[PDB]
Amino acid sequence: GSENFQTLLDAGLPQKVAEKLDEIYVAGLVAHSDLDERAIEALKEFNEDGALAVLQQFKDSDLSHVQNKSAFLCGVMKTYRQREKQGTKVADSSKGPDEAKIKALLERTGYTLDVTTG
Repeated sequence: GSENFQTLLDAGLPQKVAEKLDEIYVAGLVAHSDLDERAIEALKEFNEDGALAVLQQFKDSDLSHVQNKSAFLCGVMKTYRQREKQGTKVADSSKGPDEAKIKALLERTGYTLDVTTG
């Protein structure tokens, strides 16, 4: 991993967040200090899902010649909340399809003259 794994654990944030953050600091996706104190502060008070949401998109952001990764990260945190609570803006984003598998239910059969069986 990277040295920045352990700061997160001590800054207030759970392991389950840092486990999904270390990857970013190893992929070549950041320059270790690609963020600023202001982007840290808005990344102390989150819930369990919160940071995971923000870290996800950030791994797939258009970063190739960004000048300020902090602006990007302090952006995405202010949209995902729309699927979390009534505490954000109407911003755009593109997640959570249609579609839903059964996976918990079962079928039936009843051979009789009244039923469209095979």
